[PDB]
Amino acid sequence: RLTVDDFEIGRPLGKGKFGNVYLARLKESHFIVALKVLFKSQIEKEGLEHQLRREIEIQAHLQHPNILRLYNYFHDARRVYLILEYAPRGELYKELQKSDKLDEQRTATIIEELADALTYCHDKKVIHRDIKPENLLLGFRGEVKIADFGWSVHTPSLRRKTMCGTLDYLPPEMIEGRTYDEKVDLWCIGVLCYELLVGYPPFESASHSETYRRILKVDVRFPLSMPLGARDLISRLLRYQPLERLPLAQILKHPWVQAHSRRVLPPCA
Amino acid sequence: PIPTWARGTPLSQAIIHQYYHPPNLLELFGTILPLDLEDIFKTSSAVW
Ligand SMILES: Cc1cc(Nc2cc(N3CCN(C)CC3)nc(Sc3ccc(NC(=O)C4CC4)cc3)n2)[nH]n1
Repeated sequence: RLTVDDFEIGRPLGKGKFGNVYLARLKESHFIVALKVLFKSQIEKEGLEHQLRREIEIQAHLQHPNILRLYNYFHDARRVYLILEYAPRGELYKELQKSDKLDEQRTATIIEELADALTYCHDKKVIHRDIKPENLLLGFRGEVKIADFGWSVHTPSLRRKTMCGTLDYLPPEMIEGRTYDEKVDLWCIGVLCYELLVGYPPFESASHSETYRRILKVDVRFPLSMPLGARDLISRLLRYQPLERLPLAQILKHPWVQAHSRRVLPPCA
Repeated sequence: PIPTWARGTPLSQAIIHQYYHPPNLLELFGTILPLDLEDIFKTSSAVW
């Protein structure tokens, strides 16, 4: 049914940084959305035809309050249009840049929310493979929205080999070229938790090469001011051996997460 | 020139409204149809 003409454009979002993304709303109902416009020529020129399909199928299959919703897509002769959830508080990375770091309560809340979303993802055999601050948007009450699915994969077998993600967040088993499973996501939750509380990622260095070596050695250095409960959580997630890592169900029950999380569920009905 | 609905207090109020009065998304947006790459342009990962 839906086409470009069923929407009124409000304003551009992100100043080109994220492509052609607009605040918009349905003309009839005034329901507010982010409309993302892709030029087919540009998709073909970058040979991203198959990545587009993948991203849409995965996003279509995921309905969770902490996962940015894809309502639908459509296309004309010249363009592909994604109808995405509008996240009105914007980018966590911006929020993080105000204070360069987050308090225990805001961090704990994000951790609980990611462990919940990723429980839902893994139960559907989706591995994200690129959890990090810059992939997260913020809802009306500050609730995390996993917003980028560029490296995501639907794998019933939970067996993959491809190098994916972002240097400071790469898990050791990927760097080692091993077969890996859903536990790559647990590693990234640990890196994220560290970065939100400290202001920088735990394996950061002047070169790609030195970062790789820090990761393989699990060279985590906690500042003295790091709260004790967060230190515990992070050390239990940043494990060399994937199966030794704290599982999502134990993340949710971790005393530090329990104590400091103030997670709210979006209304319904 | 940014439409009046898309900034200031009118956007805030509409955001508040939408958040606490969620609509029926199905009847608003319909089913998501399988992506046909041939029409758009010209493994285990599809077994859900
Ligand atoms: C897709 C999306 C984006 C949003 N919301 C926003 C909101 C936002 N704001 C700017 C800052 N004010 C204070 C709040 C609103 N700035 C951006 S700038 C921006 C634009 C796009 C993306 N991400 C993507 O387009 C990826 C997911 C496909 C991230 C940030 N995006 N809701 N849904």
